[PDB]
Amino acid sequence: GRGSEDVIKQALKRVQQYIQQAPNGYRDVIQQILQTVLKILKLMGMPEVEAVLIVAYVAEMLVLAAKYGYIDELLKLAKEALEADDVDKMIEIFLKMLKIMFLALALDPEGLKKLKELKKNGSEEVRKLIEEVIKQLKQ
Amino acid sequence: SEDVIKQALKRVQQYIQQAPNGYRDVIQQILQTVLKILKLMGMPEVEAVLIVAYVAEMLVLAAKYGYIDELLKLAKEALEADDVDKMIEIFLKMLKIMFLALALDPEGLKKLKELKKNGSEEVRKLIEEVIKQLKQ
Repeated sequence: GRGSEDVIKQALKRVQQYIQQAPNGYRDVIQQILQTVLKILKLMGMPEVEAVLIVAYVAEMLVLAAKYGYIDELLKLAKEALEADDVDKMIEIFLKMLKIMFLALALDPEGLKKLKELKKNGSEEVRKLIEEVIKQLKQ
Repeated sequence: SEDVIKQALKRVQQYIQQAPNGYRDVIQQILQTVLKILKLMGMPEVEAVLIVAYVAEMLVLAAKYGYIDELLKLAKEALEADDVDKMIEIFLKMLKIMFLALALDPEGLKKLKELKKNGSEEVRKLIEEVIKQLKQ
């Protein structure tokens, strides 16, 4: 492949395209949200390539889910996740947002198209997981 | 260094080489076929390799708490599932275990607690987006 800068450039260009596709008037606060989230993920000690790819993949799934009307529900859960009581309640709502984004990927005709190939192509994968699950049982 | 694919595959291989030798070859085969599947999903090769290395990191941490047996059975059940919806439900169960291993990790929970106290900056901007959306 290429360098870390090439991955970050391509992914951040993808994110910027997602922000340009939002109604003007939201792009300012959306630009601010991208800045602090990247800052927060940087203070996590997480490598910048991992954080940028997480941001880019979530942003792509936020755009797809917004096209099917789920942006209102996702923003509501994002508020509850950050205002929750403890850490364990945050992840619970985090996994709830991830579910809606994943099901919106299944509602997308092209996303369901590729999600079915992910299911079929896994045929060679089940046997190997079965093969070593059997080996782990003997251990 | 200039090639993150070289860096990621070096990280992935060191996980496989340190695994019990009885599973070495079967893990290598799983690695090659998973990379074949991700490329078929329209994912760039540089991102597919990176996406295989970061998940392998979480698999190593979750295996330290005895969760590798559950994750493999969930992976088998998700692939042999009936519909796409059920496969997504089982995949979310795998993600629940991933987040649980991060919370059980000492440094992971420390940084996870940093979010419950650094989220305040992110709420005020998304509430601004919420208020602007409730207008329309």
